[PDB]
Amino acid sequence: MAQDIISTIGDLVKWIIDTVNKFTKK
Repeated sequence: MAQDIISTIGDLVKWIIDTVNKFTKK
């Protein structure tokens, strides 16, 4: 549960939030 939610949110940080910053470098 908590390690699977930390792993899932670190995967969204790595894929979705770093891709939102590949656009939003600025």
